[PDB]
Amino acid sequence: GITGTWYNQLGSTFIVTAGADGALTGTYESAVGNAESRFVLTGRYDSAPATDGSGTALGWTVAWKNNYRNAHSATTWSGQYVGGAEARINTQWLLTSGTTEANAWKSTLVGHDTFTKVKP
Amino acid sequence: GITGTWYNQLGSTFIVTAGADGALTGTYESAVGNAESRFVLTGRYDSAPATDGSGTALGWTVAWKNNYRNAHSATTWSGQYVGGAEARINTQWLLTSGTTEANAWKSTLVGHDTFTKVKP
Amino acid sequence: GITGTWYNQLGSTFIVTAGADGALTGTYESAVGNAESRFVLTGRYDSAPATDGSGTALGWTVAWKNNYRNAHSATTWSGQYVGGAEARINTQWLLTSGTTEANAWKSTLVGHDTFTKVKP
Amino acid sequence: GITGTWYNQLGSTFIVTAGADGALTGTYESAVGNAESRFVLTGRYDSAPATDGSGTALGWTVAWKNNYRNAHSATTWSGQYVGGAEARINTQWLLTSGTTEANAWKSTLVGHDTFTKVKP
Ligand SMILES: [Cl-]
Ligand SMILES: [Cl-]
Ligand SMILES: [Cl-]
Ligand SMILES: [Cl-]
Repeated sequence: GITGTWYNQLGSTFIVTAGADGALTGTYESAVGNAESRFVLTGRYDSAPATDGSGTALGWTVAWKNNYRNAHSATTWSGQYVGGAEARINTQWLLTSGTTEANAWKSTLVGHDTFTKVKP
Repeated sequence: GITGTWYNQLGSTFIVTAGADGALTGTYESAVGNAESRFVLTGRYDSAPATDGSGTALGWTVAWKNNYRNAHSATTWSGQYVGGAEARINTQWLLTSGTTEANAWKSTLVGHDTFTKVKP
Repeated sequence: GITGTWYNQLGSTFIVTAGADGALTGTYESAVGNAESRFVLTGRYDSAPATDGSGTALGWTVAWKNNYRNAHSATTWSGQYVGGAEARINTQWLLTSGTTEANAWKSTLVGHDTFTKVKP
Repeated sequence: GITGTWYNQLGSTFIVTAGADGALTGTYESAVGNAESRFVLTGRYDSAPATDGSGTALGWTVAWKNNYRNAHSATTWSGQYVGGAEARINTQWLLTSGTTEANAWKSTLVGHDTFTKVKP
């Protein structure tokens, strides 16, 4: 249920393959339709989730370096997949930039993204 | 500078290899000296960081499933590596458990870890 | 624009007064229509926000103790008010429980709430 | 045990009064010894905590507006007080700036502070 394409509510999209034993691998495109905005992502998921209706825990990282861009930063998304009609991956994220020590206190942004199988 | 073993301040340790083009791969052991507490981790880092003194952005995920344990949960660490004498990886983390929809609001813990090359 | 009643998307509601010089005071009801679920809240807001279209920064705390309940915990909401038609207070929150030292690492939940002037 | 002066590990300090029924009121000084860096804070704490060794949950907000400064932003600290020799208030914080809608995704920084009764 995880393998495939997902869209957040703001114009990003990623493509992921969920390996049989817990690997996540794919590509994150921060601006739909812009190939210069595609970055590697890698992560993990629970490959034997509960069968009681609960979601499937997962996480992934994108370091914002590709051939076109280096933001000197990385985002991690932590969340759960919820299957069915209206499947979704509900996440909260942390975006850390490399900083000097004086600026470390402002290194890390927090937010949330809801991913769906259809565009907003 | 990232490749190798790191210890948080509370008794965990991980081992990571930083690939030339941004891959992080390794193992996270949640309780030092307990092999049943070793889990796969995967992530990304900025493989061309700034040279102005700033840290190197990175992130990784551990899904808490191995042959001995399934917590139906995953932690992502987001942070930066700071090299030199007293090298450290300073992070903030998100731990999401798979939940029912009614319990989703309590799915995700937040915290921080400081990793060093020597044990606390 | 802040003074008044707000509803999150999940069944809570609060009532706030925004004082002229930055005070927030009011009541948070975690379950709409249940008076046993009303708790004091107090906080602050920027009483001279930018006039360029940007939101108004604010935050508040509820300690989850009233005459009916003590969860030994407190939530802080940090966010911004955005006025107009479809006014909203967009927030992220931290819920810390009192814990033993051994359990401190799991003391704090994170999430988000969007408040509107009309019920979901 | 909460009433009094506390210092984070980076050069801030605040002064708080813990009211008998859960109020926190005081002043936060972001740069020790600089009176232009003093801002109102208000919050809540659990005024009947557990007696089993667990910490006392609390939170507070500072909106970063005073007579000298307006950063158009507010920080909330969520945490717990732990008494005894080496008393501490262990916190995680969210700092939200007022932003345009386009920039909302980058509105909120996250971090942590440990407060002690003695300066670092
Ligand atoms: Cl796999
Ligand atoms: Cl690589
Ligand atoms: Cl006021
Ligand atoms: Cl009081």
